Amino acid sequence: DEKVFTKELDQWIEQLNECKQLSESQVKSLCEKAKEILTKESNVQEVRCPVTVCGDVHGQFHDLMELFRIGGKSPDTNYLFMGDYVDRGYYSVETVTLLVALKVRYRERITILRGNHESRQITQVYGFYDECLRKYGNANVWKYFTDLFDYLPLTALVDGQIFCLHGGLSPSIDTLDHIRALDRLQEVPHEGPMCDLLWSDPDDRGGWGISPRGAGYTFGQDISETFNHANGLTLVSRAHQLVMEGYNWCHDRNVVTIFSAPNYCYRCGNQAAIMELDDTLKYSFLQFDPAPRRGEP
Amino acid sequence: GMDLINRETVHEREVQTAM
Amino acid sequence: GIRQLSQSLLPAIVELAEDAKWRVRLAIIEYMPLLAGQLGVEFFDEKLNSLCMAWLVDHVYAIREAATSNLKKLVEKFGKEWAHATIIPKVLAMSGDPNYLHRMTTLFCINVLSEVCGQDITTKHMLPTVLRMAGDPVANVRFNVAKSLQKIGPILDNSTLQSEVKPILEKLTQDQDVDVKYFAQEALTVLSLA
Ligand SMILES: [Fe+3]
Ligand SMILES: [Zn+2]
Repeated sequence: DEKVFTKELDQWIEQLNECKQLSESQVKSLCEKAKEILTKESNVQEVRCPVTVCGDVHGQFHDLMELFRIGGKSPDTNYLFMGDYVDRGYYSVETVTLLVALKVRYRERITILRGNHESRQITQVYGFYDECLRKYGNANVWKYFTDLFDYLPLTALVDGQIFCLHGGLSPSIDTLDHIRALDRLQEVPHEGPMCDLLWSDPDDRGGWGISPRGAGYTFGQDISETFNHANGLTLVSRAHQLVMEGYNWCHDRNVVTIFSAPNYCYRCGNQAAIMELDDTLKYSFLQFDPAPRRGEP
Repeated sequence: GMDLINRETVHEREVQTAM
Repeated sequence: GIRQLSQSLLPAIVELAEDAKWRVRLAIIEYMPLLAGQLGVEFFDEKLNSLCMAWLVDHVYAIREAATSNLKKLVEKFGKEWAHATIIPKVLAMSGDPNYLHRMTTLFCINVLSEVCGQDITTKHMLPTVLRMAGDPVANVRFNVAKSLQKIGPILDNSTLQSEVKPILEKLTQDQDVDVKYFAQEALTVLSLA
């Protein structure tokens, strides 16, 4: 029955909150059920207010705990994470497992989008593959999660007015219906719409521009204004770029970047932020600093 | 020293260049 | 005599209670029942009660959480009568807050206050608010109502459970949202109402 598993899943969440990894067998079971839930979700996930929107966390588990202390614990607080859950952090395994665990337990209360690091290629360079091998002794867990990443929605739309995605706009995307037409159940391509949605950046330069990252495109203010008007959007909520103050308005408040990993890579010393969307869809921002690390001056 | 963002952007391009 | 220090203590307490770093605000909250006991009820009502209520609506959840438990410790010292006259009517006012996080805070406050305020105060003043909120447009509030009823249900009289609590919980089981249904079912099972 579902009741027995629900209690089992609850135990996992408590265990994961303590920063204790699940076993390989448990992870496999969790991923399987996650896919069944994610496969039903659209490329543009319809999200209801009120919700709290978060940027990258990059395996900084103890700052994810800080995030919940500031914004409130799931399921009481609705959450919308815009990707980049792994790599560049000592606790990517615990970070991704907890967020996947919460999604399975509270599908309606938490939304997790795909970021550019939710990729087989990227995870093998920036540490998530190494961490899984180190913490389990074999690559199976990495295989499971990377397969799961293929099902994560690319974008979310909040009350039909605020459009949330990791990277940014694309020359190949003019209407949200174009996004709904994409096939996302694949490894992140190096080119095209699904690549741009995860890799693009806003820019001061006008119009489209060459991305210094080697992927995606940079887009100016005129692009954002055209896209918002064409789709009836009030705001593009965005991730994927470090900002020192935690959040950064740009393009005449057509776009806002949110970064939720404080003291990024344990060296940037930046502030983290999360955007709380009221019951009235009115937006608010909470800035927070890294959690005091126990036994680490 | 080196700018924080530029450090990550350059290596991201290298990975994407390697493809 | 601490009464002589009171005039010098208050400016320091106010600044700490309003510090920019939320962890600093957390520290002063942990000493509030200690300070309140030393300074007495009369000083607390005039000077410190406003600070405690301001914490309940703090942006940081951790502060609201800490303030919620602060109410129980204050009531444990000043008694039921002071809580009814001073604390309960103000926390219930938050029920109408347009922000669902703040409205849920009311339910959290009732969860801890019921442990001390007793059966009579819970049934007559706190329970009606919980039942009213069952119709909140936000699902998060509604299944917190289910959880709240589950926790304060044992403190209620049996006649109240069958008359008022049971029909509300049964309605919640019909709610469209999955979470509301689940916790509504759990509340009925734990309370042995269905
Ligand atoms: Fe990214
Ligand atoms: Zn990132």
